[PDB]
Amino acid sequence: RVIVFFDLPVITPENRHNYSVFRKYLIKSGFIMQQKSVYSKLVLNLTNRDSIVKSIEKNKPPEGLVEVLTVTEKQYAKMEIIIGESKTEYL
Amino acid sequence: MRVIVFFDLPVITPENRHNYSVFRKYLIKSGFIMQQKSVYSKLVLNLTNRDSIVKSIEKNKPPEGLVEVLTVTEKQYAKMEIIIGESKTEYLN
Repeated sequence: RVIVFFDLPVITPENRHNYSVFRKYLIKSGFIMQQKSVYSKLVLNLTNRDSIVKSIEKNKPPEGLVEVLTVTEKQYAKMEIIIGESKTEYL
Repeated sequence: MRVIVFFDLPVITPENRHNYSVFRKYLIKSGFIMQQKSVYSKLVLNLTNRDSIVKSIEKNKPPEGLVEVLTVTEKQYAKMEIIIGESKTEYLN
């Protein structure tokens, strides 16, 4: 499991445009949102992983930081989830 | 090992922004290193301490937002790929 998390400027309209362009690129590459600015994708082997990361490099935004972490599916399923308004209640 | 905290907190209102700084401060106080605006990490030398860290984050959680806590090896953390934004048509020094 490949995790892409990024820290991009959001001050200007052009910053925000550039943010949306990079997000759409990730979506277009099969990445799913885990939370804001954090996306993940299962990969079958490390060749596929390296190729994903190379494509991120070629499509990176003009400013900001993008980091790529690779973990096992077990490590990912053991992630602790903490939600502020935690209760589940229907109307 | 390393504990990575990914947080997605609202910043729409003044209360949201205050609570954002409170949580970030709690992470600093706790010895987490900022990695990105919304991603902090801490070296863990003893797996016993991991469960203690998670319980503390749970007790100190902000009133709204998503906090996800991932445990990875030192090697996975050291080999993270760091990609720096750059224009496709940047001038070179």
